[PDB]
Amino acid sequence: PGLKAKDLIGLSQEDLQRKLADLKRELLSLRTMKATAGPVPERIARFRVCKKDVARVLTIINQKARDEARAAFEGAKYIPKTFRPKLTHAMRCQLTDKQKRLLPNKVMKRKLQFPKLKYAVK
Amino acid sequence: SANKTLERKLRLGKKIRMNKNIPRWVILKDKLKKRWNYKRHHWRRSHLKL
Amino acid sequence: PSAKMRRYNWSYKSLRRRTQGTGSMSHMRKVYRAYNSGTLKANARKYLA
RNA sequence: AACGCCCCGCCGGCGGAUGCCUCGGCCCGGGCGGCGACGAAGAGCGCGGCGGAGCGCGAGACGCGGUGCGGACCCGCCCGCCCCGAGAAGCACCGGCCCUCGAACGCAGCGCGCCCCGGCGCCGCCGCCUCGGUGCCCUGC
RNA sequence: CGCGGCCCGAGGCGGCGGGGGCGACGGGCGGAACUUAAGCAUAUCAGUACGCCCCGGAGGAGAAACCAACCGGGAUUCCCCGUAGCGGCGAGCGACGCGGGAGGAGCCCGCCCCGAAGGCGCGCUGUGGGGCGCACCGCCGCGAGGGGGCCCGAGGGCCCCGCCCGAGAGGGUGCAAGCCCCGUACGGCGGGCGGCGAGUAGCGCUGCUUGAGCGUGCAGCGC
RNA sequence: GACGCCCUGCGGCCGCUCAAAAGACCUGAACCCGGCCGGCCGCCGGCCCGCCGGCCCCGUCUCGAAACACGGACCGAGGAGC
RNA sequence: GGAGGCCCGCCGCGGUGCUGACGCGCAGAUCGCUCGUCGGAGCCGGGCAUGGGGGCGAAAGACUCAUCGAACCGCCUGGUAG
RNA sequence: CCGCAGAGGCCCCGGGGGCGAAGGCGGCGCGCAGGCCCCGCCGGACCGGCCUCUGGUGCAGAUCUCGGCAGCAGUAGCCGCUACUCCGCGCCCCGGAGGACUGAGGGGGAGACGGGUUCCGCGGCGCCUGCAUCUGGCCGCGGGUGACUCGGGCCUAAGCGGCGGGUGAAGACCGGGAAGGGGCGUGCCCGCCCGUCGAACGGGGAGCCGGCGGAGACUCCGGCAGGCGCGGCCCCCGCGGAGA
Ligand SMILES: [K+]
Ligand SMILES: [K+]
Ligand SMILES: [K+]
Ligand SMILES: [K+]
Ligand SMILES: [K+]
Ligand SMILES: [Mg+2]
Ligand SMILES: [Mg+2]
Ligand SMILES: [Mg+2]
Ligand SMILES: [Mg+2]
Ligand SMILES: [Mg+2]
Ligand SMILES: [Mg+2]
Ligand SMILES: [Mg+2]
Ligand SMILES: [Mg+2]
Ligand SMILES: [Mg+2]
Ligand SMILES: [Mg+2]
Ligand SMILES: [Mg+2]
Ligand SMILES: [Mg+2]
Ligand SMILES: [Mg+2]
Ligand SMILES: [Mg+2]
Ligand SMILES: [Mg+2]
Ligand SMILES: [Mg+2]
Ligand SMILES: [Mg+2]
Ligand SMILES: [Mg+2]
Ligand SMILES: [Mg+2]
Ligand SMILES: [Mg+2]
Ligand SMILES: [Mg+2]
Ligand SMILES: [Mg+2]
Ligand SMILES: [Mg+2]
Ligand SMILES: [Mg+2]
Ligand SMILES: [Mg+2]
Ligand SMILES: [Mg+2]
Ligand SMILES: [Mg+2]
Ligand SMILES: [Mg+2]
Ligand SMILES: [Mg+2]
Ligand SMILES: [Mg+2]
Ligand SMILES: [Mg+2]
Ligand SMILES: [Mg+2]
Ligand SMILES: [Mg+2]
Ligand SMILES: [Mg+2]
Ligand SMILES: [Mg+2]
Ligand SMILES: [Mg+2]
Ligand SMILES: [Mg+2]
Ligand SMILES: [Mg+2]
Ligand SMILES: [Mg+2]
Ligand SMILES: [Mg+2]
Ligand code: NA
Ligand code: NA
Ligand code: NA
Ligand code: NA
Ligand code: NA
Ligand code: NA
Ligand code: NA
Ligand code: NA
Ligand code: NA
Ligand code: NA
Ligand code: NA
Ligand code: NA
Repeated sequence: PGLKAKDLIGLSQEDLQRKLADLKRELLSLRTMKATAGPVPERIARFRVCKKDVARVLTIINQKARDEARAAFEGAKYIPKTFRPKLTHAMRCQLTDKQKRLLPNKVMKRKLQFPKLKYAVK
Repeated sequence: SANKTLERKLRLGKKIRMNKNIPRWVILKDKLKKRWNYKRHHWRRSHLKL
Repeated sequence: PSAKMRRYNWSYKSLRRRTQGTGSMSHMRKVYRAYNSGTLKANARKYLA
């Protein structure tokens, strides 16, 4: 029952917006029917489907918008904080791996003239 | 009293909506042994402190 | 309105009554799950390297 | 006498010991060692077809989407699914939504501002723009 | 009366940081009394409870202004082993070295030489470079072998005769089940020269602290 | 928790399901109590069984407890030299 | 003419005597008569301030939420006991 | 030495068990005793003789702890607030009739605080209504609170907080000597220095009548008015008196 996001991803923004408007309108109609009279099985059956349909359409719209916006800031120096890589606070505030391996030049020179070798005893 | 803030009024509103029994179809759907809700209150006996 | 919370060691029962783990702990649960079995470590390694 | 009271042989109450059983506790070892202004921990208030408590979730609310696996049910009444895939229950990871308070950030706690275009908290470091000084000088006047 | 440089300050803008949470372990401060002494005031309890502040997956400590007195050792930490001493010399309190193990790793800056060679809107009130002469977890799977009779509400019961075994750990099933079901045993995949730190070290007086005793460590003031 | 029969209704009887009512529930002790049936005052001893003889309330501190010294209505379970 | 920390007296605010009732209470301080005061150093309500060896006191060691010759809560603490 | 719970072994074709284990009740026998054994009834799935090992291992008492429960006993008690009766119909509900009371500092009519749905309609008697109940503030199911003019939101009181900073090991506490804002409109001009904190009784711009429901009314509807803003059209820069 209800729509599928599969064939929903194949519409334009305006079409999805209109679809959402109609879904919300008829959701209000079903709420009125529930509030008055009595809950016949068919309208109550349609009710749950309509709620999840609204959910699905909103999902599709937001995903499309996010993809466009993310493509807008692909190569900038500063991007919105909602697109930066997912990490924790502690690992965000940390030195990278090459910064940890840096050495002063004198120690670099020393550690190159005496490299590690393989040997066996006896 | 008759001169209350909306904040106090909203917390007392939730207490009234929650003072209900266990529905009959719930008791038998879950096969319940104890059929009374012991989180109910009565105005003449309680102190809500809200 | 003090910035810190009122906690005292001479009563471990009140600490027991209100503390971390007595609520939902939504964000902490999600992060712990993503770390123990997930891709948080791979992401961190790629970001640091 | 008799009744009442107190003592044997059967039958009933009241009460809940004992015995047997327990998805619970307690100790020892091992692993892990991961939260937050990108809004934490905690609190409030809401969300179900018929819905009180608890769990869960957040006006997209008793859940939405993607990728794999699974393969007939769905605690009541209903609704739904049924098939060489057409897809119920379940499982893992990933992407989003995310009301009011809260370190809690226009003021204040439920009321009210400034602004011109949308937005309006504090402290620090770096950099830039606009300036002050009978500070040390210099020039012109 | 004006305006340029340097110096010392003020308002705004941009980008980055901080704040709070966590009955353990860890670091730094403040700091009791009950109690024992058969009373009690120094002592003890105790450098404990508790209060405040601050990190991490560990922290702290760490490459000698060290021990020692030997036919010597050689940064730090942790384990095993054991009496000098302090003390109304009462009650009580109390280290270290040598020896045997776990583990094992080394280094820099300033000062001195060059001087923008630099991370170049900064910086000569010093960036950058150098010592100078002699010589183990996770993921995925398959998984064997029993019948007959009696009797019970139901046998996993009783009698007889069998099979599987790298599996006779267990759990479920209408009564004690290797062979009724799930599992158990046996797999695969991914991972000579120059130069050494000042209101410092030390000393006097005072307070706390230690086994440290005409001073173990710290601190205030004066020098 | 069938059916049937009484009942102004409340309820009752008879039976039904089950191996069993095990009927809001395993087993179901003691104290206390109701009915029916047998007896007449506690313990010890003798006996053909109600006669004879003997018998102060325990635990505790204490020179000394039946004490007008203290604790103890009754029953169950727990309860103190590791 | 209409002064007064003047007098009699209602509501209020108090609390004398009966040593009345009650005293397993209506009540962990009440009830009935009788009584003191009643324009003032009077009485009542709300807001605000003072915090524990401290406060506040026309002073009784009084009061500080049934607790005061030193409140209450948790911990030291299963404090010590010839 | 007897007994309790558990561990390691034995129990001659591999200890006893739905042909009935543990536990309960009654009755013999054995032992100086602590105790043990057997039989009958109940019950419905486990149990232990001997050797070695282990311990949170044996109750009459502690003004012992927790639970249950007796006599007393159908006893003490159901004395304030003057009071009910007849008929429908029942001392208590409803109706009519009679008889009384509270007695305008009300057992009346309304608010503040506190309570939080107790409010209204329909139904009911399982609980409660210390007697009863057909009653109910009890139980079930549905409903119910409308503002330009009433109050809060604003002001300030006694007070509280904040304030470049100051102090303290901190937590925190104390605080005038500090380059401390606006306007019109883009350039100029003015200017030492906090608070949209604190009063449903103080200050405050403006509301009356009639009617309607089952439960709301200065709020709804009808009528008649007030106050404060904004937008259009016309649309004006003062005269009288001797003086008040
Ligand atoms: K000490
Ligand atoms: K005595
Ligand atoms: K006595
Ligand atoms: K005190
Ligand atoms: K006001
Ligand atoms: Mg709920
Ligand atoms: Mg906010
Ligand atoms: Mg705020
Ligand atoms: Mg800034
Ligand atoms: Mg002690
Ligand atoms: Mg002493
Ligand atoms: Mg002593
Ligand atoms: Mg003493
Ligand atoms: Mg010591
Ligand atoms: Mg370190
Ligand atoms: Mg198999
Ligand atoms: Mg088995
Ligand atoms: Mg040196
Ligand atoms: Mg000392
Ligand atoms: Mg005899
Ligand atoms: Mg005799
Ligand atoms: Mg004694
Ligand atoms: Mg004595
Ligand atoms: Mg004597
Ligand atoms: Mg005696
Ligand atoms: Mg016992
Ligand atoms: Mg006068
Ligand atoms: Mg007078
Ligand atoms: Mg009297
Ligand atoms: Mg009396
Ligand atoms: Mg003082
Ligand atoms: Mg059975
Ligand atoms: Mg034991
Ligand atoms: Mg006993
Ligand atoms: Mg009587
Ligand atoms: Mg009268
Ligand atoms: Mg009223
Ligand atoms: Mg009513
Ligand atoms: Mg009710
Ligand atoms: Mg008004
Ligand atoms: Mg108003
Ligand atoms: Mg105000
Ligand atoms: Mg007013
Ligand atoms: Mg009007
Ligand atoms: Mg009304
Ligand atoms: Na902090
Ligand atoms: Na961490
Ligand atoms: Na059973
Ligand atoms: Na005697
Ligand atoms: Na005594
Ligand atoms: Na007694
Ligand atoms: Na007088
Ligand atoms: Na006195
Ligand atoms: Na104690
Ligand atoms: Na038996
Ligand atoms: Na014991
Ligand atoms: Na009448």
